[PDB]
Amino acid sequence: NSTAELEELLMQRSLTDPQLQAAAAAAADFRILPDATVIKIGGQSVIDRGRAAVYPLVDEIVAARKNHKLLIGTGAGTRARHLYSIAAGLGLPAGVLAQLGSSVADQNAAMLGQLLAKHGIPVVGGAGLSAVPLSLAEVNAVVFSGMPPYKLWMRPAAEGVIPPYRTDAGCFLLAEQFGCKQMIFVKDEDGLYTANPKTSKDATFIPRISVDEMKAKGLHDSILEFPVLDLLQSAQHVREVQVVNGLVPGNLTRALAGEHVGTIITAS
Amino acid sequence: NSTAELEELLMQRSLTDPQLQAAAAAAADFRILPDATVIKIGGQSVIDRGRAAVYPLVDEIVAARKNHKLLIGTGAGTRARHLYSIAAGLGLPAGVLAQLGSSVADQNAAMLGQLLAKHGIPVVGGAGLSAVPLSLAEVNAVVFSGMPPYKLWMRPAAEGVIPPYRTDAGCFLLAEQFGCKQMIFVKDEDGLYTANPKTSKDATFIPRISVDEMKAKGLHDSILEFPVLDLLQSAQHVREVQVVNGLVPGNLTRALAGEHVGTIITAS
Amino acid sequence: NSTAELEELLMQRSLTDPQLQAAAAAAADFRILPDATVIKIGGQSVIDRGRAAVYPLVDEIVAARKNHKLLIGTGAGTRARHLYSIAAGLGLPAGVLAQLGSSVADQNAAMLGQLLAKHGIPVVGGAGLSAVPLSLAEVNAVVFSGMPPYKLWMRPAAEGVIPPYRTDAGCFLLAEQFGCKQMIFVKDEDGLYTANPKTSKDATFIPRISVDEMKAKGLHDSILEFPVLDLLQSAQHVREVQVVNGLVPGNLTRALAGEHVGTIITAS
Amino acid sequence: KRPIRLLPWLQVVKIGGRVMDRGADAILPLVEELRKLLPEHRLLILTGAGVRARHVFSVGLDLGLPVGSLAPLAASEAGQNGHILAAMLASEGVSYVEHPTVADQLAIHLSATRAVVGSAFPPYHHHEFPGSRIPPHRADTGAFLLADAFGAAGLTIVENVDGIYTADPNGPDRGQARFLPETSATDLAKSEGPLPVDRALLDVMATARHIERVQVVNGLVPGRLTAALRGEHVGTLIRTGVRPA
Amino acid sequence: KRPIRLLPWLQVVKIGGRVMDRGADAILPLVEELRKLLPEHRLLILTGAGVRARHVFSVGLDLGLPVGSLAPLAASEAGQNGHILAAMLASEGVSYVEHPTVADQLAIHLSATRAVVGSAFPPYHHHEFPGSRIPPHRADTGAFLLADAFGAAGLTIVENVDGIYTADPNGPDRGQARFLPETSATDLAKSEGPLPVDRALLDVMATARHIERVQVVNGLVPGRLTAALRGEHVGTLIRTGVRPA
Amino acid sequence: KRPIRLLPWLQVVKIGGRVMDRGADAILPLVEELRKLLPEHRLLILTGAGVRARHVFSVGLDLGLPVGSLAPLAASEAGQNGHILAAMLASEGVSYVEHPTVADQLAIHLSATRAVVGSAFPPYHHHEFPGSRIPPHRADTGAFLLADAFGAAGLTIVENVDGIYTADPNGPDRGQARFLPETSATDLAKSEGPLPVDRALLDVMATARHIERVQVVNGLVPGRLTAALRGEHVGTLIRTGVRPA
Ligand SMILES: Nc1ncnc2c1ncn2[C@@H]1O[C@H](COP(=O)(O)OP(=O)(O)OP(=O)(O)O)[C@@H](O)[C@H]1O
Ligand SMILES: Nc1ncnc2c1ncn2[C@@H]1O[C@H](COP(=O)(O)OP(=O)(O)OP(=O)(O)O)[C@@H](O)[C@H]1O
Ligand SMILES: Nc1ncnc2c1ncn2[C@@H]1O[C@H](COP(=O)(O)OP(=O)(O)OP(=O)(O)O)[C@@H](O)[C@H]1O
Ligand SMILES: Nc1ncnc2c1ncn2[C@@H]1O[C@H](COP(=O)(O)OP(=O)(O)OP(=O)(O)O)[C@@H](O)[C@H]1O
Ligand SMILES: Nc1ncnc2c1ncn2[C@@H]1O[C@H](COP(=O)(O)OP(=O)(O)OP(=O)(O)O)[C@@H](O)[C@H]1O
Ligand SMILES: Nc1ncnc2c1ncn2[C@@H]1O[C@H](COP(=O)(O)OP(=O)(O)OP(=O)(O)O)[C@@H](O)[C@H]1O
Ligand code: MOO
Ligand code: MOO
Ligand code: MOO
Ligand SMILES: [Mn+2]
Ligand SMILES: [Mn+2]
Ligand SMILES: [Mn+2]
Repeated sequence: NSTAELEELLMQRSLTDPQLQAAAAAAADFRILPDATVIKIGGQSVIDRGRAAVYPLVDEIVAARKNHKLLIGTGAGTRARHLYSIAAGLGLPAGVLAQLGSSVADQNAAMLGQLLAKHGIPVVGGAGLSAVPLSLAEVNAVVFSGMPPYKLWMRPAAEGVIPPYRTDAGCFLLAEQFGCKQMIFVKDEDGLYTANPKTSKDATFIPRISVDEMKAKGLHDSILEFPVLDLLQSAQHVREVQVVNGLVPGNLTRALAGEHVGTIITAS
Repeated sequence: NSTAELEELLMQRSLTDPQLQAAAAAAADFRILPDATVIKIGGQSVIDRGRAAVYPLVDEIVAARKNHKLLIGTGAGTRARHLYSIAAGLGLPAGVLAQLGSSVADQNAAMLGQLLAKHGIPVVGGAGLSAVPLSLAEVNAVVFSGMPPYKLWMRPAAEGVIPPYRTDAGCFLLAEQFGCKQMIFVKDEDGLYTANPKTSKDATFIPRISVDEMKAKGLHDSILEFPVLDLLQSAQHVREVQVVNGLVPGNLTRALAGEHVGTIITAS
Repeated sequence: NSTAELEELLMQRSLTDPQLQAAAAAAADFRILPDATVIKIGGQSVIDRGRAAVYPLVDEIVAARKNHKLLIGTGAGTRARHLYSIAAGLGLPAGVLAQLGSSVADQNAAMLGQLLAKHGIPVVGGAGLSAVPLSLAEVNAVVFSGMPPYKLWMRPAAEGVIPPYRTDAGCFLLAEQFGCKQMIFVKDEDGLYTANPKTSKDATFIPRISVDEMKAKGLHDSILEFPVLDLLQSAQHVREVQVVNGLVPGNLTRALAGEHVGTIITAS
Repeated sequence: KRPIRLLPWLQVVKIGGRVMDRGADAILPLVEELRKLLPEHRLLILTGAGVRARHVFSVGLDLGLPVGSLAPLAASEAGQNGHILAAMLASEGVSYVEHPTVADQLAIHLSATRAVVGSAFPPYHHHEFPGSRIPPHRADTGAFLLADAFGAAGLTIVENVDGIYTADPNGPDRGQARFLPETSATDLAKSEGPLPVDRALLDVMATARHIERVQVVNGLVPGRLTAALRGEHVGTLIRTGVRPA
Repeated sequence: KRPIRLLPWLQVVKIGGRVMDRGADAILPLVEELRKLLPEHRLLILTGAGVRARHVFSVGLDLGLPVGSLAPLAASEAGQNGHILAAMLASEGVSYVEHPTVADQLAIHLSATRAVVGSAFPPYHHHEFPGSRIPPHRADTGAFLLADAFGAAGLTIVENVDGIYTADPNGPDRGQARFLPETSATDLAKSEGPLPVDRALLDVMATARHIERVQVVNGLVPGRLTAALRGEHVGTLIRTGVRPA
Repeated sequence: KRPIRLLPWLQVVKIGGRVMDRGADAILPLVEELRKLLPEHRLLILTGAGVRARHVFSVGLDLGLPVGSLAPLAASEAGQNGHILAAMLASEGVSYVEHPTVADQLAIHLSATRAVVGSAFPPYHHHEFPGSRIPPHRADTGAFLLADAFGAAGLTIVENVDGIYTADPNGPDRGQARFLPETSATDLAKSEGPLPVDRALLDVMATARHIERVQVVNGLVPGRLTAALRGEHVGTLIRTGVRPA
């Protein structure tokens, strides 16, 4: 291979041409924000719970940004589910629901960001880079809304009109495309179990699992949006994620320090 | 009271329900930017006067931001009065005049901001948070246009079409809603007098007065927009304001240092 | 002269009145960003060449911003020429081509900015001040797209529909209107020659020349957009520019250190 | 004299957020009724917020957020209701339009199409007034400010109840709730107790320049909106205290 | 050959900022005349800046600000004049449209409605040319650049005087001011002394591709704008030096 | 049941970026054909990217940039093609409209005018999917997602070839390339080798809810687009696997 040979294919072939696809795969790999960690703060699992859940996490974010560059995305939660229910009952398609869900994630970003504003941490747009480089260099953290910007172009699921790519996917894709070193989902359970811990008595905790093993156990749609698991298997930069309980004081701090709290889900 | 009882009312009652209103009043009180001071630089009283008035205040802003976090709002002034006169003579309503006045306050923000740009201080949008948290953390000051964003939804006054909520109100409301520690109006008189000092020979200076006492003396519409006085009586966070003469060198600096120059107007 | 006499003319005369024009010329002269240097990174000459050209310049930008405040504008290059060719062949006017060229300069700004993001340097809008004051104060550099914002209001050239004011002009005008101390064009030749070095065997290098001398030698449209030469003769703040070869390692660094690499073109 | 009417031929219709909250069962008949009204009137349809704003108030108040933070959080829910309602009318040429567009470009949009949808909340944002911890200038208030500023031919408020009662007809004192066919804003402002309309609506009615009457009608009864837009008395009439020139 | 005409059926009308400065006495008759012209022409109405830009120039120059700072400060006043004028025509379906909309979406807006209003200043912003401390590319210049880029059927400049004179007819040499019924841009560019149109207008006329004539007419005389849009000679004709294909 | 159709009367036409790349020789006849179609159909015309995106891919990949960086860089070129094409139709009332406008305000824009132009790329931006270093959701994919989300009457893909062949008809195996008058998306997805349409188009066809067939026709042959919009078979029909209610 060579740059000339890749450029030749790029000019002469369809982008669908497997030979072109293979030459592009040999391109160098630049990480835009390699020292940053993406964190998702759950909507239903954290922010919807109010002060008791959010205030300790604000304290951890403030302590953590002294030693860690953080991109903090927000989930949507119960107001998005209400909107999805209204719109789905009207027959509206996934692309319309996607925009509704994004405004709820935006609301949660604004609430979290206002609690962090006196520490210098801004709310920034989620579609891309925006004020991220400057803020990460100065105050070491930004807050963004976790919904992907697909709007009416959202890919529908195989069944139903609920957008399949929501705030887990949004936060994951930004970690992946910025080449961040780490992706932490902050939810309301210690991690993955063999069954839903809220509706199962005897679920067993799983410290570490691959995507393939998850699928072989029926856990494809459990604590993470199942589409995120497939995105993870295709990822170039973020080949594992960590799921932790944001309701446990210090859990985020300890996860950022490299402690294996929660569940590590690996692409392979 | 309790969170459950407030949430019950919030779901079941109209927001107009006095019982709901009373439970919401018991909610905790978060100050978003408690260490910041909001300063209004008058349009007619300062910026319209050009270099002799503006340049000393630029120097004070630059010196002050070493020890003080500043949100610096601009007034509108004589160009807004011209626009109000044209539009009022055409029969246009207060909501239309409001948008015209905002562009003049925007012009003044841009002029002030360009004099401060080499010191790192940006002009930011006034409707809310924008680049404020990051800038306040780094360069300790921002410039914004002081007009409220009500546009066509501006509440009209009881009489006439002049918008009653202009740049005094805009700056005050931001101080109030961000929970800032201090609100300083920078005008062209030493403070409040018992009469208009420009058109009265024997006006007496008033160092300190409450809103109620002002109303009992006919001073409801004097050095401050009278609507601001009523906003002040309803405020949660900013329960007094200070009016100082920006044409006196060092007056802003001394006011920020806690010196009682000018007039302190108290909500009660 | 006096401020009163200027204000009188400003109110009473047409702005075309030579007496008004002469009084305005006596106004004080404020430099908004006097300590900053504007650098143009060529589109065709640098960024279109990919990694071998861009990566060393990224390294120089990163090293240089420790001692120098930098506004880094991007050129457009071969994709703009393709767009100009399509649109010109359709009979479209210069104002339409101007907008097409700006999107290519925007693409180049985004690519350069993503390589600089981990160093804290943002991409900012080019029409004016935007996030420039804050970024220059903190991370000492910003990236912007070099195309002027004239869009459909672009002045056409005397002949043809190619916009005459492109990214050399855009970067120059920002240096001029911000009153920056220095303007460096980063291209792919050591400087100005007596003929086009790519198509002439015996071209002689010119270390220093005035605009008038350039015109007397037929070099009006050579390494710089000829309109830029006329803008330079009318400039208030930037009365010379330096053209350097960005493909020579360290050339930008040495130019910023005051070394006379390349060609210095003087207004007079 | 009073300011001119900018859009004298305009009819403004405010749809309650709690009407939208009922889903298809309420929205489909309302959309069918709106479709039939498109050839009869030039409509600005403005949606309120409903229950989702109560949830974000619950979270925001638990976090301690001030009233200027809660106001845009609530307004977002009225905007979402507007996008939903507009999507249902898209095949009739109806779209949601943003606040700046409503403020400066409504005339051209109503020249292009028969109706547009927008948010009934006004853009007070963090410049909401202090005093109550609940944002005072809500959907009824924003819709009226707009209708009166435009000098529109009317404002009709579409509710999930027949109109205003002397008590909350779904509340603890439901049994003594008497329907009010007609009232004045000044009388309502003197009453204590809940209303189906913002208290701030009565305040902006006192300074109004054009709109003399606002009718609150039950959008859950097909045909009442249509009748109300022809001036027929099918709900509660609120006299603003504007009088004709 | 020359570039195609994008909007060959368009009439562009530039309203002087100083005409707007006269208030209702000048604006009401002009609005009535514009209303009558809406069914006759497809109009892009562009407003200049007037006296408020002189004030901001006075402040800005006293602060030392460069010409790239003063240009958007002046343009803001033309935009305010445009919002005022559009508000007066709102009941006819006319709205103000922003510069990006004029640049990229004018065709659809003039399909929705008969006329739109925009700012006559071009968006040169901080990329205004150096040389003079007064922004050179002002309202006449922006209006002409747009009209010629669109290949519009004409550009008519609506002034507070009958046209161009040999001296300022409101100035110190008023007594020797002779009216010029017709002139060429090249002749005007050779003259020294004030004009009622930007000097840069003459420069962009020299590189123009479509507009052959621009008439300056007195908007304070009802009917002159109407006559000028039909090509009747009621003010000063400026020949641009474009010649037909 | 399946979601409602938002704009059932809409025809979506995707113009290949490589068709635009041919310049006036291809664009002028296509513009003339589009002009004739304006009174027959309500058109959303969406442009792809073409060769300029290949250049920015070459530069971006040489710089090491990830696929989420390359996606908006390519989308920019489809937007430029859309501005060019819209400029050619401006005199018919056609303008380019931005993605947010397409997403939320298409109904009102198609009420104002007969057709609008937009970018066929979807706004995936830095949220493009990983896996390939080439952005997968390109112009065909975005156009189909939009057409199916709207429930449009059809999507027609306008190519620089007659349709889909069994091999690249301009490639090294051109000699064995057989034309496919009709195919299913599932069959195409099983084939390896190049196609004239995005592979991701076949994926979004599998989850489609409304569009049953998409025809790929040669825009270099005048009249094929017109015939295709009437359902005549003049290129390759792709069955999506949607079946009627
Ligand atoms: N096998 C499992 N292990 C752990 N949790 C599970 C499992 N299966 C289901 N869950 C449930 O999934 C939930 C996490 O998804 P949830 O949507 O609540 O998170 P979220 O990030 O807050 O979503 P959003 O942010 O969109 O509101 C947990 O609260 C848990 O009850
Ligand atoms: N009793 C009083 N005491 C002091 N000043 C008074 C009194 N009554 C009236 N004034 C006048 O009010 C003026 C302050 O209002 P003014 O509008 O000038 O301030 P501003 O903030 O510059 O307004 P803007 O910023 O909107 O231009 C003072 O210049 C003063 O002449
Ligand atoms: N007399 C001359 N001396 C030096 N270079 C010349 C001369 N005449 C022509 N040139 C050519 O001009 C080129 C510089 O212009 P070019 O457009 O390549 O720069 P650019 O800034 O990359 O443009 P853009 O940024 O718009 O792509 C040089 O590569 C050189 O070949
Ligand atoms: N005096 C009253 N008369 C009638 N209804 C009342 C009264 N007081 C309270 N209500 C209650 O107000 C309810 C309507 O609620 P509300 O006004 O909050 O909804 P909405 O107007 O749909 O919402 P939004 O203001 O977000 O548009 C009625 O169903 C009724 O229960
Ligand atoms: N040679 C001239 N012929 C006619 N008028 C002149 C001449 N020289 C100066 N003027 C003056 O120009 C005035 C018009 O002023 P000007 O052109 O600044 O206003 P405008 O066009 O309304 O403003 P804007 O450029 O902001 O739209 C006339 O009233 C006249 O006094
Ligand atoms: N199986 C195939 N059948 C037909 N054409 C093919 C096939 N495989 C490759 N091609 C090539 O694809 C070319 C069309 O290229 P492509 O699809 O990239 O352009 P486009 O659709 O105009 O661009 P864009 O996707 O940016 O809109 C055809 O000219 C042909 O050479
Ligand atoms: O929001 Mo729009 O301005 O339909 O033309
Ligand atoms: O500004 Mo608009 O784009 O009336 O549809
Ligand atoms: O983009 Mo527009 O919204 O033509 O009215
Ligand atoms: Mn109500
Ligand atoms: Mn003039
Ligand atoms: Mn193709």
